[PDB]
Amino acid sequence: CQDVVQDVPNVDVQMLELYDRMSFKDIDGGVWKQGWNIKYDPLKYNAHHKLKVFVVPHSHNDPGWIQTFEEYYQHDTKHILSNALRHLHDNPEMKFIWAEISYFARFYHDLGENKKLQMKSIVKNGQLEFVTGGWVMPDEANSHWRNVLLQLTEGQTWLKQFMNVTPTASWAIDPFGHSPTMPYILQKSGFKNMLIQRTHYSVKKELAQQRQLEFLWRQIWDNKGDTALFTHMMPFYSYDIPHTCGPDPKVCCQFDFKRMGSFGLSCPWKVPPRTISDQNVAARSDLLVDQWKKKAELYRTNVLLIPLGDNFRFKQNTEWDVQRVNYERLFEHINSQAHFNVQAQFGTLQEYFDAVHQAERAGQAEFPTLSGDFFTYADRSDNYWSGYYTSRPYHKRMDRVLMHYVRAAEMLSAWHSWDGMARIEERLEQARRELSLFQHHDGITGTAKTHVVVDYEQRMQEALKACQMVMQQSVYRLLTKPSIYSPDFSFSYFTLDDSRWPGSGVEDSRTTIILGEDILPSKHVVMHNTLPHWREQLVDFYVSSPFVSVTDLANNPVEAQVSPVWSWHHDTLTKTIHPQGSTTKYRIIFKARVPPMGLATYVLTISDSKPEHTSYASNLLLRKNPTSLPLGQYPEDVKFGDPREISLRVGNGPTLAFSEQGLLKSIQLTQDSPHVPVHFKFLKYGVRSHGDRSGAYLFLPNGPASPVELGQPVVLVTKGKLESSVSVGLPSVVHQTIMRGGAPEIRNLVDIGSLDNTEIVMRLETHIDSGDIFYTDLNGLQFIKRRRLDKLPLQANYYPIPSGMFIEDANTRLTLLTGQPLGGSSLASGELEIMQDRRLASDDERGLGQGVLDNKPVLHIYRLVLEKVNNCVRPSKLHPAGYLTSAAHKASQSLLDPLDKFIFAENEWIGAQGQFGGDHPSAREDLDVSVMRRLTKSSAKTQRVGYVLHRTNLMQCGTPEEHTQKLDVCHLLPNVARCERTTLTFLQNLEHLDGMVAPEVCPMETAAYVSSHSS
Ligand SMILES: *[C@@H]1O[C@@H](CO)[C@@H](O)[C@H](O)[C@H]1NC(C)=O
Ligand SMILES: OC[C@H]1O[C@H](O)[C@@H](O)[C@@H](O)[C@@H]1O
Ligand SMILES: [Zn+2]
Repeated sequence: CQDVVQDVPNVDVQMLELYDRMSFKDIDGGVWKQGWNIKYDPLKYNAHHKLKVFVVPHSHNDPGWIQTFEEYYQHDTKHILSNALRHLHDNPEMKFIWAEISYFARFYHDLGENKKLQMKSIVKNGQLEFVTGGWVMPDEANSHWRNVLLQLTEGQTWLKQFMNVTPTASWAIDPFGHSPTMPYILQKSGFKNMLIQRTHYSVKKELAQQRQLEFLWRQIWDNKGDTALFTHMMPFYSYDIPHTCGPDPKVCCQFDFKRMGSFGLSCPWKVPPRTISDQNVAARSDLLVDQWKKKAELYRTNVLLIPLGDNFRFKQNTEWDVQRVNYERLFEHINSQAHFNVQAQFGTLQEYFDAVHQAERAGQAEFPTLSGDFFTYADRSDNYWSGYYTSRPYHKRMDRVLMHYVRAAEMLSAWHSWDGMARIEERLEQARRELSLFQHHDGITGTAKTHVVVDYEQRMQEALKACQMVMQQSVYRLLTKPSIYSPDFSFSYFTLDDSRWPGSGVEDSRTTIILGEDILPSKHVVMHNTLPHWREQLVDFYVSSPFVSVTDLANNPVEAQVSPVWSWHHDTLTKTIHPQGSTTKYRIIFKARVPPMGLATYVLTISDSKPEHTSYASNLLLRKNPTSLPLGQYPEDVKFGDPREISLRVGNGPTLAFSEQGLLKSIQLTQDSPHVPVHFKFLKYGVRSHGDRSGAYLFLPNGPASPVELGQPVVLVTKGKLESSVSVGLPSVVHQTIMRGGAPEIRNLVDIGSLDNTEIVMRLETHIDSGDIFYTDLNGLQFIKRRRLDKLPLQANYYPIPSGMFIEDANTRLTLLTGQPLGGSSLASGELEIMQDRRLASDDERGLGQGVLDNKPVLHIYRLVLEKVNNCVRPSKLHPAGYLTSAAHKASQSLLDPLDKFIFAENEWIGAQGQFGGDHPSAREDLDVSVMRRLTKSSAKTQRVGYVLHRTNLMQCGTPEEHTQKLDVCHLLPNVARCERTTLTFLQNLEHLDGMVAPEVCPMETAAYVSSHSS
């Protein structure tokens, strides 16, 4: 294994380093507004050294944006693909590249058999070429790496089966900034080349000047370079035709032949395209070749890429003809005029890359190495695209919930082969596709139109239901005596119980377990643990009585705590936000202990009076002017008091102090230790009253945030043996700090209401001496060092927080982990902040044509980890990466992959078993089984099960490692006949494994394995 901590990679371009040196001045560069007047030596190309030009036709198709997926498919995309089929069929020299497999599968599935055969033939012969081949072209900021892999696999699996092809070149022209998570996954999935477009205009200018637009992109911790993927960054402002032939869009627009009038398009530079004829071809070629040669100066080989397309292009018949015919006239003249020393043709992306590497292999060019990311994107001036890190946060949170449900459903059902009647494969495919779709750069980003957002939500809700069905059928099968097991595959044996989605105050969706001495004395519940190690976690259920005790299936008592069910109401009468307690239901909380990748059964039993092993939380309502809060049968009376500072300690854990406003003030790690100042504060950003307005994409604050005026909020304190909390009703936020004896859990019920042109931020203020340094993660995969740059505006210092962020000094670290992607920063030494929601009245001129006014209540969840780090082995000052501690990593897992909870849905579960997976290896804490998926249907003689194994890297801080078992995924299922290492998509075998044993992977590495079994 490479050491990912101690060796700083030597790269030609390191993006943090580059950022620190670059000036970012937005000067008018001339016709190339953000560059300079490119000059070239006309003698550079000659008879023995021509410029080879590849014109690559394309059509950018959004799986939802202004219209829904189905709306665009009917109105645009089906016609684009129908016309691509006809035109490439009829014109053997024409070429086309296709990215979005969601649309292609939809199209192909509907084709008659004759047309399917024509399609396969134009793919086989190289005319139509798939680039990337993911279900979508995903967002790279907010997306979890697990979902990037999911959508990639979904599209490429379809492509393999039906098209007999696996793309090795990637095309990402529209995501708003770019992540190194992409080459990480792609290089581990057989890719050899990738292309990106949306990077900061200053970065384009800088890399162009050094001819560093093509580079070997390696991971920030990769000293050796085996992660490297050849990357082509496009140089200009857009992927559109005007910004792809060369530096001058006034000229380039004249070679978009769709802009002459009849298609209702034109050139904003006031010079139209003209039909090419024998009388203008020479002057037209003069102009075009001059653009090409200027573009070529920015790169190192004699092979030039010329994208030809735009959004939903190549729709009409006549469009194909007008582009093709005019370009071919230009090619015939240009190629036959020796003095140009050019050979131009239509090409695909792979053709371009193949030729580039041929040039490379002939000693013609050597490429620079690079590490780092390409956030935060600005396309012009101070217009930084940090708004979409937060936009539509409800759906961002939903993404993470569905992420886990898909994993849990695939894992739980993978243990068995299923009859076709069970419709397991069907339900899983549906869920994978809907989650995959949401990865689109207008999905999770929250940059789609309101009705499109609703469509994504509906699609995700159906996916959730599908996952629930598969999960509960799987639990019933895994925990029932086989000779008793009697499935009705449409029946609900268990209902899922999710405490945090949609969340208390968002939706009353949770069922109460209804017990009574005259109705039902007891209820079986089951916990699932998708993680490959033994796990304890507190779990809660609603019950119709506070007199309930908990046992395991050996009938051993389990210590439990009962608390009231509190809901917060903005009372329009009193104008306060205050809690009401249920008089008919209660929360029972207990510690579940569940095997690695396994299940554990418990029983909740009613009694007449207080059970021996159940305790009751005290409650304290802090408020001037209190009124009574009756709690039905709850055995302990609510106390009242004037607002005051409070202090709480659960277990042996930290002691937390709170202000009289109910907000964290300090954390004391142990009995003796200092009360370390850690203050939560809620603030608000506004919008500019003139100049550019914030929208779904852009964050353009009118200065630093101002404190939310809190008034005298109502604070509710609940104190229990197992769990305590402080909740406070703030304007727009019910803020909750929960304690269970380790790092606190934070929950925000965020309802921005009708507060227009407001962004709500949650800030942490400490005295940690972090200076201008902070760390944020990329796609839940890695943590990257950020440096606050005061030479950049506030919105430029905002970064994606897809899963976590931290600050540290020599001695102390504060880490905030999230259960949802949001935007955030550290705008001053000792601070962390993260945006909660934003409501914007105006459009920000990127095509959406609307503000963001469709906010809905969302339960944000976090863990807050204060640690001493003076004993930790950290990377040197010059290393671009950071690493979590064991505790911070476990905290992230608790948010993203909690125990799943199942309530048995009938009165009696006949043949119930107590446990599943007690013999599963409990693997080292840094290792995860990210994916377990059965890859064959029941009729396959040889069964195959695919596993994705990921190892993170945790800091060595002097905690001795616990004894753990080697995890060999190929022996998790019986009767193994083969173990293969594969690409991460499972589509290519890379290594036949001796002894049928799957090795564990190295820190920061990800491997895939497929075990084969005799049926
Ligand atoms: C898939 O493509 C090829 C491998 O590159 C052929 O070897 C193989 O026959 C093909 N499968 C077909 C054409 O059905
Ligand atoms: O301007 C932002 C915008 O870029 C492109 O035009 C699109 O195709 C969209 O997906 C995206 O939202
Ligand atoms: Zn797009």
